[PDB]
Amino acid sequence: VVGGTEAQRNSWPSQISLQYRSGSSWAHTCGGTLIRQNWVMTAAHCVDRELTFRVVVGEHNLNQNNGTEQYVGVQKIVVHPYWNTDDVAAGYDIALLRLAQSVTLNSYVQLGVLPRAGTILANNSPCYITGWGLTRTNGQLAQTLQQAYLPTVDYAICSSSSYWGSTVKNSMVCAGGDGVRSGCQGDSGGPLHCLVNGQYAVHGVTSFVSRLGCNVTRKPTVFTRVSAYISWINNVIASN
Ligand SMILES: [Ca+2]
Repeated sequence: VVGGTEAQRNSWPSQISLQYRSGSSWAHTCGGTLIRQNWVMTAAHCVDRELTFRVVVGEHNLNQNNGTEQYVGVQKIVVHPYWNTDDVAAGYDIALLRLAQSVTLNSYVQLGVLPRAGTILANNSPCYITGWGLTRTNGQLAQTLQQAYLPTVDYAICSSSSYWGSTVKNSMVCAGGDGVRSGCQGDSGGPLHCLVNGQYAVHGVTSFVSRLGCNVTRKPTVFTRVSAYISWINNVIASN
């Protein structure tokens, strides 16, 4: 997260860290959202490479024991059937991970709230992006969870020529673009929490930013619109 601030230790309990094994150590690669005690929602591009993945819940500082973390392996990966690695702009950047075991819920580990199917947010809706991703374009990962206020930019505006143009679809949500705050590498797959009816709900899964850099004016961070995949999500969890 570029231009963010350190999040309170228990502000976003559904946030998870998706890590892969590198030799004899683990490395953070993406964010995600705990949606069931044994299911995690993340971006499909986070699991394109065939590596060994593990999920960490109740995490705050990546480099030190907080005494609240739970480490669980990934048993099965279900990527959306239409996902195409060579065309992230085509959408469908979403995947579900079945955990090897159910995690225990407490003040640091809670399920994320999903929006009702089809819900579209008005322009400039209040949302926050969270993650341990780069704090600057071509920078380094954050040690502690960061958050940044990223109001939404409706489809009409986001798909205009001055912004993303035809690169963005209605199955996506745009947020930010002020040239100061944005998601960045390492935030992928993470949540976009938006306040609706007094409750924070996860409306997006971080998908992509500009090739020119993370925080670029008129190039808001793009997220997979969760509300467009509710039926798919429910079908997978109830089936597997
Ligand atoms: Ca830790």
